[PDB]
Amino acid sequence: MAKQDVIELEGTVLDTLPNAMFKVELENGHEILAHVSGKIRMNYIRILPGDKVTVEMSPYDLTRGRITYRYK
Repeated sequence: MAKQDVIELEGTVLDTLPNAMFKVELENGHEILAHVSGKIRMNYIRILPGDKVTVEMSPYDLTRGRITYRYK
């Protein structure tokens, strides 16, 4: 949405990182280090390279994010 608090972006994950980290590339082709939300850590709703995921990130960051939604 249009916000000034959190920027909601999507990206496509290419690589799997250890410790709930993921290497995801934004729609713009930018690299971001992502973190899956606690629900994805606890619940087997795993992210696979090639998946498109919704990353929430701060306007002061845009290089690190956190995923709450995986595209289904």
